[PDB]
Amino acid sequence: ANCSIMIDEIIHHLKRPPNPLLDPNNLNSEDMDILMERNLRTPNLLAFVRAVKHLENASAIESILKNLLPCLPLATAAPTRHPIHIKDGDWNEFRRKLTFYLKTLENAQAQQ
Repeated sequence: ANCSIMIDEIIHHLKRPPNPLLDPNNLNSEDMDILMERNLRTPNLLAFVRAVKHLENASAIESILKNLLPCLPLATAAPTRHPIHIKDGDWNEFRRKLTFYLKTLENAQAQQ
């Protein structure tokens, strides 16, 4: 299989900013700690498969992330705080959240 390629490969489809708007599609400093917590990465995937349904033009991505849930490590196989929170479905929300997400995942998935 190639679960690792399914991660850095979506970063390719995660780089198309249209224009700056005033939409709520965005994460805060606390949400960043979520997508970064290796153990809290999969639960963000739960919010990535739900929001990607309302994310127009991201259905094929819902296929990747959903298949990526079991491809994540489990340092202390258990959650601690609430996971991420996407928006109505704007690529701007999944832009900062998902970019930093899939990236920190494959980064701590191997590391040397």
